[PDB]
Amino acid sequence: KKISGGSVVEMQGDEMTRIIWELIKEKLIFPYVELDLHSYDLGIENRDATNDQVTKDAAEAIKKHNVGVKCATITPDEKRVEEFKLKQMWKSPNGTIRNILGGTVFREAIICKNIPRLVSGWVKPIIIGHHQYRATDFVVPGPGKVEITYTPSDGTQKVTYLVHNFEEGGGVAMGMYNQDKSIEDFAHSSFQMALSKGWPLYLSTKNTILKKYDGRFKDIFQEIYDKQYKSQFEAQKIWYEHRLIDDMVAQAMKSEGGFIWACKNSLGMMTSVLVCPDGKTVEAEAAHGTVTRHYRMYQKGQETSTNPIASIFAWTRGLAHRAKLDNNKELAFFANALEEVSIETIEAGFMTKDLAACIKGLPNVQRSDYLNTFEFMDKLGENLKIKLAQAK
Amino acid sequence: KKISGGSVVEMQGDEMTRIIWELIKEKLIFPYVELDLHSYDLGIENRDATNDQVTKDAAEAIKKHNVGVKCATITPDEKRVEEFKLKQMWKSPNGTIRNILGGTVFREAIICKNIPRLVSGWVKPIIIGHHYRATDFVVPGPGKVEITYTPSDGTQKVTYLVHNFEEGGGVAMGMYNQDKSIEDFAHSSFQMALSKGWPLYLSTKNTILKKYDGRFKDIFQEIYDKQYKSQFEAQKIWYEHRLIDDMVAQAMKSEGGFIWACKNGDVQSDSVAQGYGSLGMMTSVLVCPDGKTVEAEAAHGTVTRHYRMYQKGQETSTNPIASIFAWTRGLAHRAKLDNNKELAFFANALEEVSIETIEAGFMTKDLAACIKGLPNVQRSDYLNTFEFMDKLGENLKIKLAQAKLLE
Ligand SMILES: NC(=O)c1ccc[n+]([C@@H]2O[C@H](COP(=O)([O-])OP(=O)(O)OC[C@H]3O[C@@H](n4cnc5c(N)ncnc54)[C@H](OP(=O)(O)O)[C@@H]3O)[C@@H](O)[C@H]2O)c1
Ligand SMILES: NC(=O)c1ccc[n+]([C@@H]2O[C@H](COP(=O)([O-])OP(=O)(O)OC[C@H]3O[C@@H](n4cnc5c(N)ncnc54)[C@H](OP(=O)(O)O)[C@@H]3O)[C@@H](O)[C@H]2O)c1
Ligand SMILES: N#Cc1ccnc(N2C(=O)CC[C@H]2C(=O)N(c2cncc(F)c2)[C@H](C(=O)NC2CC(F)(F)C2)c2ccccc2Cl)c1
Repeated sequence: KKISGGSVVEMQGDEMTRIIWELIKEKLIFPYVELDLHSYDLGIENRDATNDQVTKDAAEAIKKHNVGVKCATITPDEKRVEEFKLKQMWKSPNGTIRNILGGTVFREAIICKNIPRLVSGWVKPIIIGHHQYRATDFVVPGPGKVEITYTPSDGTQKVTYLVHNFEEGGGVAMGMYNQDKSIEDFAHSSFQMALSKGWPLYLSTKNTILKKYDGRFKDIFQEIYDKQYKSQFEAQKIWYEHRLIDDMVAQAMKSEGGFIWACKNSLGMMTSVLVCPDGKTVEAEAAHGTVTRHYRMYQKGQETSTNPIASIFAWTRGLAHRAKLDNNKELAFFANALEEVSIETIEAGFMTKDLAACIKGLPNVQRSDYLNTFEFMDKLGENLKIKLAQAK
Repeated sequence: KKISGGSVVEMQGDEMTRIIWELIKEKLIFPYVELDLHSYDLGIENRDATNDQVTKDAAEAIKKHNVGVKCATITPDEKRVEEFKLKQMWKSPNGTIRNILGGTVFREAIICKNIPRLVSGWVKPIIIGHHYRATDFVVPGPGKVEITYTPSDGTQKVTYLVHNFEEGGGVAMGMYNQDKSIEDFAHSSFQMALSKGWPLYLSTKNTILKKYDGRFKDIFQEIYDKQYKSQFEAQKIWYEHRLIDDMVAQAMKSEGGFIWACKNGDVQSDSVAQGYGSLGMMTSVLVCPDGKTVEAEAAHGTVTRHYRMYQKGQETSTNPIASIFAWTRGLAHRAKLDNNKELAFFANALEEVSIETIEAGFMTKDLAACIKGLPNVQRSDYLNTFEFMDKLGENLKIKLAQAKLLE
């Protein structure tokens, strides 16, 4: 009798990540959880064959089922169009899914204490959140004034601001905007993420330079905090504070981690989760590529050692949310247990070649210092079997 | 006999940096180089007594003599206005000098093998450059925001819709860039790449901002193909445009040794500036588009905290590296302008002595803290401000004796 997992939208991907993704399901997920699985093949050949229809259907399935877990995919370039003889240079599946779903992206680096970090003092993870893409830019052919005007719907408080009077020559100009609703959705997603993980939240802004534009972000976060989150933040002993981007960077340099950083906006050790405005829909993926170099080694029968942590944490993050929506304690436990096993295995000295190279330096790595992809996956599977057995 | 260094504009500054600036001149520069020195005292008291006229004169002297070396100065605020009983809250000397000369600021680290950096694989520094002007306002309620271009030659006005706020309000802004500022940014970046002998990359988001960022990519490309391609090829270096996301990822896997000209989006640019263990290991060079005018300084402040201890007679341990490198990078540019081989060698030797002294285990407290962690540093792990300067002086004497073997 396995854990009833419920409805999960799964997206298969490309190259080396496609193989590790199958290994994750076969050795870590399917032996313990049964799912009403909505599988979508986002491999480049299948996106080409279906005229990218499979991507739009996967995005539609995440809207309906609320939980998506996605494998890394190829975003075609000129070189990829010739390799697969593609009909078109298809847009990024991540971009297509992101535009259909909307929300805030939270990036979380997975911390293993024996694996070096950018800043050595980082002991707890840092979560970066961000909601520009709709700016109106143009070329200014020569001298003349560029003005930006606001005309209210009634007509009454109309204002015209001089952006610049070009005099010596031309250049470029652009108008940018941010709707209140977008700032409020980002603020709510950030406060909720901070309470879910139990860490303080910091919003970074440049309000000393953009007093009006960034000033509105700061005020909206401060108002939303004082109105509906400070009582829950005080209860869990966490806080919200604004920081100037230059100040925030210096504070992160002297920090030990353990916070959410909201911005106005080893590689296999980071996840990206899209949290939709409805507070119910989530899409989790590994924040890395398809590992082409390792895939070429695999195609030549050579032994590979590819870090699967980010892809495992896409599964655990998705299953953790699926368990929270359904109130499934068994699933919530399984998701947390797989994350613990993944970190415990690496911290105990069992890791892939790339992690061993971070520690020793590539020229110093011996075969005995690491496990190949299959050996690491089997080591995790043995530790997971033990962790789950000692729970029942 | 001393080297004849030629014309240098020097600007004296404030607090701790003023103290070590004098030790550098006394112990490292003056015993070896004779200069036609144009010195301007940018001390806070002198700027107040001259009504900031010294700052404007220093900037005009840099324009005339092409080489400026600046000590850190106090940018006044309310506490400074009280402390010094200032007449006005004088503007930043760097802001006044930058406005007069123009140019792009390049920040470069000083690498030491035994001193940790953001990315361990970095062996050569990464030089990042940046060449307010934005018009932002709140949109209080529903309505239309439009941006308009009215040609001064009387031709038809062009209007672009920014956004129809159908419900509620928000914020909006207008930004601009002149073609001449973009051209100046490209010239300075190409000239900096050629001076250092490293490849140059321009990072934009031209995929999203097709006309705004595309103008940067296109101007850089056209200036490269017309007046820098052969000079770059002749040094085994090149210019390449890169999307900001590709660029931040290449810099994370590279060993350093490249110029990164970024149009901006400076979260990553700040992490590189503050990612070499200490503020004492970073220099900030203003490079003018003429390829002749330069102004170098430490990319840090006057070190007020250390200065208060100095006033009390307490021992201090202030890092002079960035201040030494403002002098050496200034002297290196002076040497290249005059084809002074003797001066070019001296500036090179002084940089190598500084790096070697630290690499041999002799350093200030901030560098010892980078190695052992601040709680674990003990007095015996470092040298005080004077001891380190005396050790650099001793080592410089030894290096110059070894160099006489070339002749
Ligand atoms: N998330 C996405 O769907 C996404 C985002 C961007 C790009 N892409 C696509 O990915 C394709 C291929 O990108 P890429 O080959 O540069 O892949 P990548 O995953 O970004 O990795 C580049 C290199 O870094 C190392 N590495 C990265 N992740 C690793 C991991 N998990 N475990 C071990 N080593 C890892 C490997 O080198 P070593 O052997 O030296 O360790 C690898 O060759 C592109 O065509 C692009 O369109 C996908
Ligand atoms: N370019 C310029 O002229 C410039 C730029 C910035 C600031 N300033 C001015 O400098 C004054 C003081 O500013 P600030 O204290 O905020 O910044 P700062 O002088 O850069 O000092 C901040 C801290 O950084 C460390 N530090 C910086 N340079 C160091 C060095 N050479 N050796 C050792 N440690 C060093 C010290 O850390 P610990 O305290 O931990 O020892 C120091 O207290 C202000 O009046 C400001 O306006 C001038
Ligand atoms: N807006 C915004 C915003 C805010 C914060 N982080 C980002 N980021 C990205 O866009 C991806 C990487 C990441 C980032 O810039 N960094 C970072 C990374 N991990 C964890 C953090 F808390 C930050 C920096 C970083 O990676 N610097 C290196 C890349 C480089 F610029 F070449 C040097 C970095 C490194 C070390 C100390 C502080 C900093 Cl901010 C964007």
